[PDB]
Amino acid sequence: PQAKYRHDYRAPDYQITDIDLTFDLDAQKTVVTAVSQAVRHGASDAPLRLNGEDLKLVSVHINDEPWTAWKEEEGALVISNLPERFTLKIINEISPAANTALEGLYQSGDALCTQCEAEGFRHITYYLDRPDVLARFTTKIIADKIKYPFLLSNGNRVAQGELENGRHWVQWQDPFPKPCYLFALVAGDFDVLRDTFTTRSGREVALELYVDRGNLDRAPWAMTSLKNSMKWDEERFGLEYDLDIYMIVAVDFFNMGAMENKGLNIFNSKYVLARTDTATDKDYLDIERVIGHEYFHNWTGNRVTCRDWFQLSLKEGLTVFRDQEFSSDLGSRAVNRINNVRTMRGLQFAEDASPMAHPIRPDMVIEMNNFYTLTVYEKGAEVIRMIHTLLGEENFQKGMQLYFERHDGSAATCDDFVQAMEDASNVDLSHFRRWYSQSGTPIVTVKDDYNPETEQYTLTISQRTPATPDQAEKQPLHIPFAIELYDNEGKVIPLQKGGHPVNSVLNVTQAEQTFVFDNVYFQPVPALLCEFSAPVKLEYKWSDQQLTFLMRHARNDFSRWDAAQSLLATYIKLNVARHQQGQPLSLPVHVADAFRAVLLDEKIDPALAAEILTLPSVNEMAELFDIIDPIAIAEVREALTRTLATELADELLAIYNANYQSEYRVEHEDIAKRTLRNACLRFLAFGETHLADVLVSKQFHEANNMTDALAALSAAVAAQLPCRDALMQEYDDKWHQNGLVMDKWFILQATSPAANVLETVRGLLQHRSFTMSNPNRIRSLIGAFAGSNPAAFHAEDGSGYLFLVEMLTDLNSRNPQVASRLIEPLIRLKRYDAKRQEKMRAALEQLKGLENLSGDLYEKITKALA
Ligand SMILES: CC(C)C[C@H](N)C(=O)O
Ligand code: NA
Ligand code: NA
Ligand code: NA
Ligand code: NA
Ligand code: NA
Ligand code: NA
Ligand code: NA
Ligand code: NA
Ligand code: NA
Ligand code: NA
Ligand code: NA
Ligand SMILES: [Zn+2]
Repeated sequence: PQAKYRHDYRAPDYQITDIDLTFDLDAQKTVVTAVSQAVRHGASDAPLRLNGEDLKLVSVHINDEPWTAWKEEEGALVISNLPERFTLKIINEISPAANTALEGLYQSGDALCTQCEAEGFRHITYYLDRPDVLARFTTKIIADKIKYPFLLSNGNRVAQGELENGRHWVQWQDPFPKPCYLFALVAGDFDVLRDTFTTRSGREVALELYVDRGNLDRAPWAMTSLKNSMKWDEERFGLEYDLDIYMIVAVDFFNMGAMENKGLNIFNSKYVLARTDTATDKDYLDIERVIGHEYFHNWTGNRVTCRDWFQLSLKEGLTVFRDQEFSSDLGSRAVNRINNVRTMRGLQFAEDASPMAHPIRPDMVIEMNNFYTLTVYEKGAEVIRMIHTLLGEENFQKGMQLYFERHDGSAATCDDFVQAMEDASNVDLSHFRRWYSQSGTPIVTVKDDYNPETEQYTLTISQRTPATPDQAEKQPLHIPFAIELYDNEGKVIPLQKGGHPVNSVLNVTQAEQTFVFDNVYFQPVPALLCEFSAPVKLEYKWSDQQLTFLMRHARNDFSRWDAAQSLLATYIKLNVARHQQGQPLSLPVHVADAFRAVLLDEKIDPALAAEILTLPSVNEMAELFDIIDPIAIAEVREALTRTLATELADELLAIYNANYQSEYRVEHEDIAKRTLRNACLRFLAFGETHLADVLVSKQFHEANNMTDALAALSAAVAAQLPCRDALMQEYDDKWHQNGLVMDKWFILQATSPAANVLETVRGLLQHRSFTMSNPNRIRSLIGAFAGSNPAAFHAEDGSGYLFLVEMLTDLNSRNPQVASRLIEPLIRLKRYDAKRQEKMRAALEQLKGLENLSGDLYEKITKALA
């Protein structure tokens, strides 16, 4: 399979302006009739090249003439000798029931639904399946009325009828031209929650959430979140919904999270269905963010779309930024920022050091479904947030306004967005653009000097990005480097130079530069890279007491968290080295005292406290190291938890009890208390066994909501408490019928520290709630094992690698997109020791030799083995 390259982009030889689709729907055999109005832009001798995958072509007509001048080739229908303007008619057949890959038109339980992004429409009919071809769609759906009483596509209903033999039909029209990735069709029998939103200017919008029969009890929060998203986009961005109906359909079988199809979003049910006994606080907040995300795409993605798939971050980075801002404005901004930082440093940094490393605007792609990445999404959003930091809110919004004014109704590029920001604000972003074309994480090194004679403080800041496997050449970036300087009482020292204020966002644009500050009356403690102002590794030689000082005094909640992370990082590293030498955990008394102070500080927001008291994950720990020892990291994490549980026992219990709440509410103050209480519970679980067992068992049994029940269950598993097996069985007996709820349980099994975890996981492949046919189940059992239990995955006998090989051998054929997500832990082999590396390479070579290796896997495997 051949790579495609960004620099090869060329405007299409033909456009399609309007397409009329008819589907004669049936799960075994669906007949598609597609009538397109086309226009030639290129040379008169250029053929029309249509994409198509696994279609059975029935006929081809041009202006109602059966056509002879065409050929099928691999992935294509090539049509020659055309007029300049014509009507193309294609008839073809497809088979939804055979579609295990869940790309194109497929079955989800008894429903039929589509997934077209990135290149799935070509699995439905022969088309210009490229996002710079925007057309007006009309869609007629004909189906069995009993089996498919709801027939939905984008837009509004324009026609409806009933036929003989139990069939009926509905035709839809969407007035906005769209690329075909935004096409959707759904057919099935649903319960429908109906509501309304009235936009600021008075447009009335019918809101319709479609869920499987019997799930209406789990729909209101998603509907509430949709209305919250619509109000927020109006208040913050000045954007209103542009159509008359907003449909969301929740489907159980879905490879990703959710999809912004215009007026007809299709969601993984995981990001729709919640009630207090089935869903945790984190599930509620994920629903809210994903509902918001897809909604936000209506402007950033749909009204302005992507010229080509290399521009994916134009919509994904921007829309992630918007979802984060939405979450942050409605909820705790500090907690949102902390968690987005944890993702960046712990999961995205690892990708940017991997064989799959790419810039946020990639240059080369084999399979575009492989580039729906942490880099494109999360690092993309950090790049947008850097623009926001450089411009300020008002200028950023002027940029958004200029972007839409220029590009509304068109497919645009990352560069067009940057230019809009630059033009609206008059901030020069020429150098800044390199963030789009350069991969890897910059390392920023800071040294300081305080001169008491002149009362000047000097920061010497250097940057470099290490070469990555994709790019041998790197240059300095325009790094917005936010600082704050604290005096000995914890007060901010005004930044100034030569008698004028200096902006606290430093423009670090060179390999090395110095910044000098005047009137610095006390040696400062710096807060550096404030609110993670650029997506960089910071190297500054902090003393422990500078960090604990920041934990007590820093003005932004984020900086207090971050200082705690820097303090812990030193001792994590220490103790991994010690583990390798067979020595037990060592931690200074003063480090423990810093965490005790957080627990007893009444002035700290409990949301902030909870996050300081949540240890970095094993993924975040791994990025502290050049070579990862995943067993040492897992055992050090557990030992640190046990040490703090012992040293802080009485305080932990006291805070645990003080944050008890009898009423459950999905409200941010309540969520914050509960997060703190359950952070305390995690340590208490790892304390003296009898007390731990009683506390955990009681919380599980008395919980009035899934957040509390799961936090108890998860603690019983992590600490291997006596009550564990009984609680796990109780959960299974109560919830086995509910796949979303069982996913939590599969995660706990897959991430268990028990010595026989792999044997248990393999056994769970036959569990009543597990199926290889369902991406959520795969993720929750297999994916959690490979990706979230790196200790067991990287077991020295190589058993974790062999297990993943077997699963991937199945999934390569069944569902290559899911396969490719699951292979990611194996392609990190160069971060591990020689003996692991050998075993991981042997596993990759086995997969490389699969019959019918998917392009999705081929791309990753060949990068990994290079
Ligand atoms: C591949 C698609 C399901 C991704 C979707 N456009 C998103 O917003 O994440
Ligand atoms: Na198939
Ligand atoms: Na067009
Ligand atoms: Na009707
Ligand atoms: Na298109
Ligand atoms: Na907020
Ligand atoms: Na492809
Ligand atoms: Na410029
Ligand atoms: Na110094
Ligand atoms: Na220093
Ligand atoms: Na350091
Ligand atoms: Na099963
Ligand atoms: Zn998106």
